[PDB]
Amino acid sequence: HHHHHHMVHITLDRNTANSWLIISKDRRQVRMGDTHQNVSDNKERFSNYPMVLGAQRFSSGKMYWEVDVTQKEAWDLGVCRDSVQRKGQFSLSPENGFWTIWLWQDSYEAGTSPQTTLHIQVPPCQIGIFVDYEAGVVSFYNITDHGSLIYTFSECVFAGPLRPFFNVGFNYSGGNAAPLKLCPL
Ligand SMILES: C[C@@H](O)c1cnn(C2CCCC2)c1
Repeated sequence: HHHHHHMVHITLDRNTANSWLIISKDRRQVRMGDTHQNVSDNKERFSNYPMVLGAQRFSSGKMYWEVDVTQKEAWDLGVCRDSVQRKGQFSLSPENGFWTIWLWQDSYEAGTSPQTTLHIQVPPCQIGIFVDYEAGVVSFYNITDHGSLIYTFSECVFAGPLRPFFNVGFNYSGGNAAPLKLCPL
């Protein structure tokens, strides 16, 4: 793909983070702590899941960023509406304001309703995410496999400002402690 020139510098918004997350000083990395991180509660924080938003809000244009997922067993990545539900249980679907893919139990799926099986021959260590606001498109690329397409959501109805979306996953297995990292331009 040739989306690299729409690169944006994403940073994580501490105030949205689940209270078990540890965000690095540079706000470019996040990992599961395996305990409460000694922060106050607020209405922005995702309560049920180890999720956080990027600080940046997008309402126009084309945006691209990359995320490192090396050695993780489970994660969700994509974009979401600024107005998504923060408290209680919910599914990742466009109807709920999310445009995501995930890894879970050695398989990759797109967050449609119901979910869609992805076909990945080379397990990715870094994922590229492209958003074209006007076109209603969110696309995912396998940087480890020369930038091959993973999935395209089209006819998206964003219905509001968009924010980068991250889930580091639980670490019940002791095999999923590795961070999500925003990769340099
Ligand atoms: C995501 C965070 O808010 C959360 C949800 N559940 N848990 C732990 C309670 C027992 C082990 C897992 C932590």
